[PDB]
Amino acid sequence: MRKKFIIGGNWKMQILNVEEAVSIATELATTISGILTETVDVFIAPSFNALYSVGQAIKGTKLKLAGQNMYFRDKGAFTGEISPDSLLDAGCEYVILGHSERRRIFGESDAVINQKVKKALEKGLKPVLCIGETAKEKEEGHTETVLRTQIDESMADIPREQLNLITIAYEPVWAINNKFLNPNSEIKTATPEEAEKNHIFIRKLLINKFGDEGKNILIQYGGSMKASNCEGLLNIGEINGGLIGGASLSAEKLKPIIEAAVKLG
Amino acid sequence: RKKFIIGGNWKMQILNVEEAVSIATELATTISGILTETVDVFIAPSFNALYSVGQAIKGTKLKLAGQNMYFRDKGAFTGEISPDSLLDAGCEYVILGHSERRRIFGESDAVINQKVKKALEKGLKPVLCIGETAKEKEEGHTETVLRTQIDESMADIPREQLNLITIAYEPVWAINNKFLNPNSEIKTATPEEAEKNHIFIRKLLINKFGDEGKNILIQYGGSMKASNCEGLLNIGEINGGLIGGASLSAEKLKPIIEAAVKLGK
Repeated sequence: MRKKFIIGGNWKMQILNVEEAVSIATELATTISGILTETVDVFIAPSFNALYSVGQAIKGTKLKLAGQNMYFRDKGAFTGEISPDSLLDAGCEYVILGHSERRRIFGESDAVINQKVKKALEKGLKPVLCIGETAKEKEEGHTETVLRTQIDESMADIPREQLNLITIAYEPVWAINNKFLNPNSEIKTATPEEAEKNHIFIRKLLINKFGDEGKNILIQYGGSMKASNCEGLLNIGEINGGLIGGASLSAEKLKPIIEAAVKLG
Repeated sequence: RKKFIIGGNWKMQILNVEEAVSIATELATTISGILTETVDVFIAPSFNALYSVGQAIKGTKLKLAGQNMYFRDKGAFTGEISPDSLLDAGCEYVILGHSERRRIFGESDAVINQKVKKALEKGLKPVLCIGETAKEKEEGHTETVLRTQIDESMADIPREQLNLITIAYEPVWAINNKFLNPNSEIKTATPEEAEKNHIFIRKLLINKFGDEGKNILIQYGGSMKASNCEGLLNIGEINGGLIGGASLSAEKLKPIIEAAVKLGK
């Protein structure tokens, strides 16, 4: 009956050397060992170059490993792409898919992301499927249309018996202070009130499409989450974790977030 | 003595780190006994294996390459790999603008241009790939496509960094793939076509860069295997090969390396 949380750390392209990634990952695994995390899963997503060495270093700990992306085929002539099998080889248990940077900077479509989600489930990877609308989309009244389109098309044709492996992360891309992502629009403050609104909307969509299996899909908040605001956000009913950016780059920054999730479970 | 660079692009064909290390170790041993004074050999494993392969082949004659990278050192780029991560793994080369990146994953010349300049700033040797599709070739746009790729991918490169660049010409038009070449007859590539394109590329490089442009080696990036490598390497303006399937084993790659050595005496 206790609230479950997944705290995911997306290291993006911030940790460059394998030695540093392993050092941070080991320090985080050491820190969370003592925290009573029966109701809270914690993963980090290092860059591809460090996955294998990090997985070696944190094997047997409570810290889980994720890829930041993957291709939707197992092997072939895809220069620069990473196979789901390579994630598994490194010990990954999760994979982030459809992150707003993949969608909006690198042009990954819902159809491409849908293929990757289905592949991850086939491979036994737990996909963290990210969705979210830009400032122009929100200001022009398309928040609901965009999020529905992304759910419908990124999760097209998923076997219902595989749905329990899926986590959704909502990204309020409209709130990112980046004129590339949000060229011609005001950049508004991501409030907890907005976050609750969006998470309730996503829950209703998941219920409508999938019924009971849909109630069970955890929705991480993917806006900015740090020590100073994590308790307010994680206490919102339909927020069941966080996909964390800068605050996941050290155990010192991430520990208060994990502590808040544990307190609330 | 004619110089050659023989580059193995493993694409997404080798999934596990252990297999990547075993093949790389076998290849480093294979070439240790071959007199390769005028022939540089590199392999480009996938990102997950770079660090381990770099460890296994440190101090051998086998050089290491990345298949791609981003054009910033660090930042919020989920799924991207920094040039610093390539350097951390021991990479000396990086493949940039490979046809799969351009044509499947939509990398523009402006993006590839930033990657090339970044690679040079970092001291990496870029292998800049160019090439036209079957539609472009059939419409008579081969020269316009290659010139556009050369002008825009190489824009603003400092003349004194230019000796680090290798060009690889890809006859994408010959690739038996309807996604790349949807509405055109797919023709098999010939050495005579290869020579024509390589000579044209040489002319453009001398027109742009004078004597520095004569020195830029041009790899052939079409299908090169034991059975046809000697004929191709034998062509004046072909100074190596960017090798796909035949670089996945020492047995398949050694006769290409041996042909280049024979032609480099």
